[PDB]
Amino acid sequence: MKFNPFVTSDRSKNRKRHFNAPSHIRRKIMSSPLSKELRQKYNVRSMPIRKDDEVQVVRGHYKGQQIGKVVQVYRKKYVIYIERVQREKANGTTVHVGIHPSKVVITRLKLDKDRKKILERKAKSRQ
Amino acid sequence: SELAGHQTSAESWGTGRAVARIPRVRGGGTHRSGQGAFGNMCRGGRMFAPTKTWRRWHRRVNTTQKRYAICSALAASALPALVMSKGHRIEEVPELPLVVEDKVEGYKKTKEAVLLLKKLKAWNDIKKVYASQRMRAGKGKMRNRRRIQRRGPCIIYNEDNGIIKAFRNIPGITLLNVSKLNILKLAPGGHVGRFCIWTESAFRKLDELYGTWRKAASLKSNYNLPMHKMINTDLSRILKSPEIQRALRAPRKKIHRRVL
Amino acid sequence: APSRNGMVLKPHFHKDWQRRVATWFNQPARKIRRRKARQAKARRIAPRPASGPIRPIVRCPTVRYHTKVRAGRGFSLEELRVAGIHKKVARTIGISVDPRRRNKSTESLQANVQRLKEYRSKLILFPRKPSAPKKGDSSAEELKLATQLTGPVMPVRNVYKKEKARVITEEEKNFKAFASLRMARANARLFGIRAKRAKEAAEQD
RNA sequence: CGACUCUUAGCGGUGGAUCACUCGGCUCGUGCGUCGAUGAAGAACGCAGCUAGCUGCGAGAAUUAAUGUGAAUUGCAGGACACAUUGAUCAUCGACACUUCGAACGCACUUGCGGCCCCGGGUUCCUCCCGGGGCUACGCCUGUCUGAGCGUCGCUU
RNA sequence: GAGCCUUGAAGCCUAGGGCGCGGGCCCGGGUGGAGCCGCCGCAGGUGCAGAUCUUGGUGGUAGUAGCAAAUAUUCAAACGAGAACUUUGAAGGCCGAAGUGGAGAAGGGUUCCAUGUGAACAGCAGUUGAACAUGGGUCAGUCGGUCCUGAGAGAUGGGCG
RNA sequence: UAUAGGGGCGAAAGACUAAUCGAACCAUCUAGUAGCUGGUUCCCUCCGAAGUUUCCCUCAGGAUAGCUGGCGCUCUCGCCC
RNA sequence: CGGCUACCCACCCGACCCGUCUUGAAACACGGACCAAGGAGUCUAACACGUGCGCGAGUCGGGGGCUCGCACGAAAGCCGCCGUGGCGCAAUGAAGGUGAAGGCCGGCGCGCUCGCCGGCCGAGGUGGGAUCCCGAGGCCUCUCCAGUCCGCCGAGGGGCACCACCGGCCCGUCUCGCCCGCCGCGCCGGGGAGGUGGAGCACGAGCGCACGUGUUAGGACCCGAAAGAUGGUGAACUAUG
RNA sequence: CGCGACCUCAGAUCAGACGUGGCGACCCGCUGAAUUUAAGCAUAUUAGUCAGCGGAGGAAAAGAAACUAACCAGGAUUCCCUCAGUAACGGCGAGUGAACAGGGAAGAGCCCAGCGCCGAAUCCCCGCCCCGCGGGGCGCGGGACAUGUGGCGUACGGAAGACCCGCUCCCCGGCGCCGCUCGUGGGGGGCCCAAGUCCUUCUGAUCGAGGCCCAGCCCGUGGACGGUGUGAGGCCGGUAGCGGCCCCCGGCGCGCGCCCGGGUCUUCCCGGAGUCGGGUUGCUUGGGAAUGCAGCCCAAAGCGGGUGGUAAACUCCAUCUAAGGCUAAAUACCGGCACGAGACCGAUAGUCAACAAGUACCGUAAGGGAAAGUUGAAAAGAACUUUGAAGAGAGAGUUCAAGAGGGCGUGAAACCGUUAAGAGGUAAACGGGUGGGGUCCGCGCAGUCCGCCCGGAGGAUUCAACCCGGCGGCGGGUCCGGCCGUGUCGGCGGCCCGGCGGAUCUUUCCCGCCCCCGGGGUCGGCGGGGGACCGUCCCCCGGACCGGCGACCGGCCGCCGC
Ligand SMILES: [Mg+2]
Ligand SMILES: [Mg+2]
Ligand SMILES: [Mg+2]
Ligand SMILES: [Mg+2]
Ligand SMILES: [Mg+2]
Ligand SMILES: [Mg+2]
Ligand SMILES: [Mg+2]
Ligand SMILES: [Mg+2]
Ligand SMILES: [Mg+2]
Ligand SMILES: [Mg+2]
Ligand SMILES: [Mg+2]
Ligand SMILES: [Mg+2]
Ligand SMILES: [Mg+2]
Ligand SMILES: [Mg+2]
Ligand SMILES: [Mg+2]
Ligand SMILES: [Mg+2]
Ligand SMILES: [Mg+2]
Ligand SMILES: [Mg+2]
Ligand SMILES: [Mg+2]
Ligand SMILES: [Mg+2]
Ligand SMILES: [Mg+2]
Ligand SMILES: [Mg+2]
Ligand SMILES: [Mg+2]
Ligand SMILES: [Mg+2]
Ligand SMILES: [Mg+2]
Ligand SMILES: [Mg+2]
Ligand SMILES: [Mg+2]
Ligand SMILES: [Mg+2]
Ligand SMILES: [Mg+2]
Ligand SMILES: [Mg+2]
Ligand SMILES: [Mg+2]
Ligand SMILES: [Mg+2]
Ligand SMILES: [Mg+2]
Ligand SMILES: [Mg+2]
Ligand SMILES: [Mg+2]
Ligand SMILES: [Mg+2]
Ligand SMILES: [Mg+2]
Ligand SMILES: [Mg+2]
Ligand SMILES: [Mg+2]
Ligand SMILES: [Mg+2]
Ligand SMILES: [Mg+2]
Ligand SMILES: [Mg+2]
Ligand SMILES: [Mg+2]
Ligand SMILES: [Mg+2]
Ligand SMILES: [Mg+2]
Ligand SMILES: [Mg+2]
Ligand SMILES: [Mg+2]
Ligand SMILES: [Mg+2]
Ligand SMILES: [Mg+2]
Ligand SMILES: [Mg+2]
Ligand SMILES: [Mg+2]
Ligand SMILES: [Mg+2]
Ligand SMILES: [Mg+2]
Ligand SMILES: [Mg+2]
Ligand SMILES: [Mg+2]
Ligand SMILES: [Mg+2]
Ligand SMILES: [Mg+2]
Ligand SMILES: [Mg+2]
Ligand SMILES: [Mg+2]
Ligand SMILES: [Mg+2]
Ligand SMILES: [Mg+2]
Ligand SMILES: [Mg+2]
Ligand SMILES: [Mg+2]
Ligand SMILES: [Mg+2]
Ligand SMILES: [Mg+2]
Ligand SMILES: [Mg+2]
Ligand SMILES: [Mg+2]
Ligand SMILES: [Mg+2]
Ligand SMILES: [Mg+2]
Ligand SMILES: [Mg+2]
Ligand SMILES: [Mg+2]
Ligand SMILES: [Mg+2]
Ligand SMILES: [Mg+2]
Ligand SMILES: [Mg+2]
Ligand SMILES: [Mg+2]
Ligand SMILES: [Mg+2]
Ligand SMILES: [Mg+2]
Ligand SMILES: [Mg+2]
Ligand SMILES: [Mg+2]
Ligand SMILES: [Mg+2]
Ligand SMILES: [Mg+2]
Ligand SMILES: [Mg+2]
Ligand SMILES: [Mg+2]
Ligand SMILES: [Mg+2]
Repeated sequence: MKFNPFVTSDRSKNRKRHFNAPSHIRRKIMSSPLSKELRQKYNVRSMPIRKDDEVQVVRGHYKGQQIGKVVQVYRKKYVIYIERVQREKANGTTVHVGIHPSKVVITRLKLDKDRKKILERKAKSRQ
Repeated sequence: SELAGHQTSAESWGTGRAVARIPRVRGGGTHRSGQGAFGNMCRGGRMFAPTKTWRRWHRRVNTTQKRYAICSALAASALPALVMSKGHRIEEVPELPLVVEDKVEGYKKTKEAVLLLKKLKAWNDIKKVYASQRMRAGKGKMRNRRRIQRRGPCIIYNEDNGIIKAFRNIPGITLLNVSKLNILKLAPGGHVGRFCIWTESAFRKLDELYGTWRKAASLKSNYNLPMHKMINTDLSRILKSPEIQRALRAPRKKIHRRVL
Repeated sequence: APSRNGMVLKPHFHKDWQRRVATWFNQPARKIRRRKARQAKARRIAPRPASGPIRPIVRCPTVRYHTKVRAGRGFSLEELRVAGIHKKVARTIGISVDPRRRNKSTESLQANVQRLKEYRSKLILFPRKPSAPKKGDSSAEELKLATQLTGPVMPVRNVYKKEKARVITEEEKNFKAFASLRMARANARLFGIRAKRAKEAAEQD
């Protein structure tokens, strides 16, 4: 139960902050869970998604066994776009399908020194 | 409202320009200029009796009636038919009002709390609350109340030593104290007979806190238990007693219908 | 406008009362504010007791409340001088001092003096440097407490003079009749006029 | 027999009522106490690659610098993709900057007309000579400087 | 109420079946796509046929009145899908120098000019325009403001408040 | 350029004072007040009138009495009177 | 085959278009072209009466204080040497002030249209008055005897509540006469018998909460004026220099 | 004639510094109506308000008595409940209307002119040196202010000066650091639990039953939001005196600068002026023979002056000490900065404004002032063919669905088009009664009723009938054998190993005190503590009643399944 008197259960205020959150908040909004072997190997539950993460889509029109790489992250639309996931238009031109990153299982991350520092903070805070 | 639809300065036409006698906003160009001004029957006007902030909201009750309602609710919580007719699952539950040991109030986790409810068979009453946690009907969903979550048991204790932590997030449960008994928690909705789970110190402190008809309350100042209107009130036993049936006329069961 | 048999009503609502309606919606707000004010005082200010200075035994001026008693304001400088301490030294010890309060009764004088003796007996003070003037060791494990509630002495002390067991006595029971009050009332109403007639009887030879 | 009119039902057209939703109001309560002569509030004008409004800014003009976070903004081409260099965006912003009017302040405001000091060139100098920088409003306090008095007085012709 | 449901809630329509005397209600059938209801208490900004009722929409009127102040148009060709109206040739007229001409002050602010479109606008129409979209256009020592005072307006000294 | 609202200005009509002048316009007091017009929102059941006395600057109104409804209470028949 | 029905049509009879002002409306009285949405007795304070609950000669914490920092907790619980206070338990007077128990028995002063001493009873009496109590009497299949048994009652008695009347008591005035006591013997106090005025007493029924109706003041069921005041804006029309 | 000093003064673009203006919900000062009521309207009420003008702060104002009271007296200001709709005011009509008590939050008191004493021991400015981080002061040398009066000592509660007594050794403003505190000081950044498992519907899942005898899993986290639908676990959020870093403020402990109060006695000092007050005149108040403020005139005293609520004289008493000043708290806040919640409204409602809203637009201007939300999950916004010059169609295609096609959710009524059915001279429409037609519903239409018992016809099953075996229940006797309930005693037992209450006791108990003659006198008086007695619970046995919702065993009849 909510006990702080400085945080809202208010629906209008939560939706207002959600749909008008700045980009550094929208990165935390667009966080994705990890695969079970990678969370066993790293001891972390979820990570924010970036440009070059490998993605297995778990739900929607495409489900499972389609481990592809993301290409674009519209934080304005809360939508990542995946290279494998396609849909043709009327004129035979392909276009990427909108997939929300909460319905996304990351299979492999992108290695970086900054992500090693983030992973170390995640592991130390999970303790 | 507190600053009504009287922001528009307006006058009435009168006899000529014979639309109506309602005040009309005055201007031009804007197509509102000429429409209905303040008044109860107009667009954008003023509501009938704008509900002021000094309504008589809060209602004082006599403290003797408050304590009378607490005593009535606690007495109705003891009869099994009343609480079964309120709807709690008391099938596999042991003896009425349940008195647990004083090791219960020193719980720290909630797994022991759930295991205690499963062993004392209140977990069926918790499972009813799990089965009914649906969405609010009507327009009440907008003001942050979207859960019809029916009330389950209420555990009444003293000497808070982690029991609020053990019973804080169980669905339908009620945190409630002996020294601070709430009518709104003991009888929600005005319907008496809620399933309550006591403790040893709670069930012993009740007599210290209210008394009997022989002694007064030793914790409160000037409270006694109220005098009962009927001493022995089994009406079927009274009507089948030999003293009453010794002094009756005769059972007259003829009908004597209309004769054509 | 009026009606059947009802009371004549004159409500004071002709003035524009709708503007100035102060409704206590912040009454639990002021209660929580003042709780936190008293608790913040008792935490941060001192191990002095709450409602700090000691108040005097004071009788209420009326023919109505003068049988009762009251916690006054200050200790009435003649009383404080008989107790034998300086004015601001008393104010820093914790004695409430009112320079306006006079003294008419030796009874109330000695009552406040004995109350001062009781407070000076109950006083445990801590100077800054540990050279200990006018104290000793850690007395009563630093007195076992550091905060008192609702006055230091509970300054009401409703006296119970009982005087129960006595036998009905001699001719005072045949002497204290109703006529004493009427005789005193007539004497008070006709005191000065009899003096004027006595002066005229001495004057007219 | 058809035309027209009337009364229902189906379908279609005007219409936006009802129902459902709410980044909006309204009410109550808590916490803090903050504008300006170091140019306030307000107004004008300008600023985006494609940019009318709103929003954000002031010739450094859709923001600069710094800190934090950490791979984007996005409708489209572009451009830094670098991170074993300084690092995109976003938030905070404590450092710089902040056109003109405006208490508005050199005078009045017709973007008009001046007056001093200093600096660069034009006859290497002011003599009513182009550009740039600083100053030039009223009232008033403290102190300085200047001087008016047949107001009072000392010494002296 | 271990209530109802995306195997379809509210809402709406209905030559369907029914109940109550009525306030109204329940079910059948069709669109609809996410919330709804029965019972006991509680609290109302709680029920519409009117108020020359307010807001919004729609008929008869009605394809009716009307598109009549100032003498007037006509032939051929061209661009064009399309010409009573656009452009050019020619004819006939009007304004007739106190103009239906050539330029300014006040006012308008891009309406001035070129190109393209014709769904909006021009009370019919346009291939046309002062409509729309794109792109241009206003160059001063000697034209005027700027300088001066006119009727007057106005600040300091001062007075009043 | 000057005269600005109970003011201006008027060869005087009470004319003009931004389509308004026997007292302009805008906002506020202001949702001014009205014994005076118009209107006043679901069903069923039960009872059910008055336009008359007296008084009032009273005569289109109100007060009082009367007519009416609602809530009860005290009793009585229910077995030669 | 049956089917009433918000489907349509025909036939017989009856049937003027609603709302209100009015003695009278279908009116040659007024409003209404049609349809959807909005739209009018609310809220606060005070009073009165009735009802319901709690306590009951008391009642009420609405003002504060106490609990550990909890979403619902702006709730709830508690104070009692927090009852100060509001209302009620005492009224009558303009006021000084005064302020509700009387009766019986025995003895005595001249039981004298008169006071004292001891004991007892205690909110007086009359007529009505629900209920209640005692009970004559007779009543249960064939002989005396009995206990509750079936089974009422003539007549009498105590009398609730309330009504009518009489009487008594208190307070202010009015009339008439006599007595008593002195922290000091006076333009001092108190007493008695009758007649009146009071919203009184004559065993008290109030306090708090809630609901219903009615009235009042607040914009007060909704809409409506000719008007008045305060502060500002206009001589681009027109009037005049 | 000139020079100099003081005093009144003027000038500057002199050095330095200060006020203007905005917001204005709260507060302060002035001013100020009328609508309304009085059923009429002048006094009155509306109202010492609306409007207008001037000021500042997060509070402002007020604030240490020229007070209240009149008795067993209190004692700064503010705020709440009472006082109280009372005293009082009022064509005593309408109406208006306080205060002292008393209970609560807060508690904080003080300074100056005069009186004298200190050789002006005081203050501002200029210049160089001792020096500090992010910046400004103790000393050194000279220009002013000030003797027409700085500063210390002093304030009506008395103060000062000189002897006597016995003591106090003091403070507040720098500078580095230590462990901190009640939410575990302030705010800001980033991070922290647990199914996305198997089956099935769905376009999509957050839907649907289950996840071993340990209840699949986490819970100090089951508030809320977004996610293709209805989530505790799929995601930031939520709980936690949970954890790490950076930034800011406070209180301990090294130097620089200041440092004499209490009691007795003696002497001396002791106060705010055109001010109070009086007359008169206006406004205001509940304030009346005038509550307050103000104009004009008259205008003081020093055993004085004011107040004492009915004017005036005499007299007594109570209380205060004005015409100079500061001061936090509780209190108010519809402006602003962030913040949380709602028995509120849901696009004709709620602010005028959910949207490029004080916007479009109108008036010369003061000013007036709107309408207007919704495709889909994702534009996947309809490629391509064909008619037409295009607008617009016909096919095709995306989507669960164009029956969602760019003001596009749902799509009613008024109105209109077409189709289907029926009718038509008394304008249409209606009520009662039928008849005809049509849609639709229930049913099988010469074939539609069930449940019990009994006598016949054929097959298949095992109890029941009676007993043995068994657990579970109803019923009552001895109430066997124990618990518990009601009055009553007794053990007076927990009275010292007990709770509650008593204006019922104890001066032979104690302590702190008073009185009379360090001791004595209960000789008398105050308070507290110990016990003494009264009115209910805590054990015991024993009787009486009830064995009654209080329940077990032994046995009995009568039930019952297997
Ligand atoms: Mg909200
Ligand atoms: Mg208003
Ligand atoms: Mg207004
Ligand atoms: Mg509105
Ligand atoms: Mg609904
Ligand atoms: Mg009436
Ligand atoms: Mg008013
Ligand atoms: Mg609309
Ligand atoms: Mg940068
Ligand atoms: Mg220059
Ligand atoms: Mg229903
Ligand atoms: Mg309404
Ligand atoms: Mg509502
Ligand atoms: Mg209607
Ligand atoms: Mg009607
Ligand atoms: Mg109309
Ligand atoms: Mg029309
Ligand atoms: Mg014609
Ligand atoms: Mg025609
Ligand atoms: Mg041709
Ligand atoms: Mg051609
Ligand atoms: Mg000609
Ligand atoms: Mg011309
Ligand atoms: Mg063209
Ligand atoms: Mg046209
Ligand atoms: Mg042109
Ligand atoms: Mg154009
Ligand atoms: Mg030239
Ligand atoms: Mg020129
Ligand atoms: Mg002037
Ligand atoms: Mg001047
Ligand atoms: Mg006037
Ligand atoms: Mg005109
Ligand atoms: Mg006139
Ligand atoms: Mg006027
Ligand atoms: Mg009205
Ligand atoms: Mg009848
Ligand atoms: Mg008369
Ligand atoms: Mg009449
Ligand atoms: Mg009439
Ligand atoms: Mg009447
Ligand atoms: Mg009747
Ligand atoms: Mg009538
Ligand atoms: Mg008539
Ligand atoms: Mg009519
Ligand atoms: Mg009409
Ligand atoms: Mg409606
Ligand atoms: Mg009542
Ligand atoms: Mg009292
Ligand atoms: Mg009006
Ligand atoms: Mg008038
Ligand atoms: Mg004016
Ligand atoms: Mg002109
Ligand atoms: Mg003229
Ligand atoms: Mg100012
Ligand atoms: Mg009137
Ligand atoms: Mg009048
Ligand atoms: Mg007045
Ligand atoms: Mg004002
Ligand atoms: Mg400020
Ligand atoms: Mg003083
Ligand atoms: Mg009262
Ligand atoms: Mg009155
Ligand atoms: Mg008044
Ligand atoms: Mg959820
Ligand atoms: Mg969700
Ligand atoms: Mg998580
Ligand atoms: Mg005097
Ligand atoms: Mg005097
Ligand atoms: Mg006197
Ligand atoms: Mg007097
Ligand atoms: Mg003073
Ligand atoms: Mg003062
Ligand atoms: Mg304050
Ligand atoms: Mg809508
Ligand atoms: Mg709106
Ligand atoms: Mg969408
Ligand atoms: Mg084509
Ligand atoms: Mg569909
Ligand atoms: Mg639609
Ligand atoms: Mg749809
Ligand atoms: Mg939808
Ligand atoms: Mg339709
Ligand atoms: Mg047909």
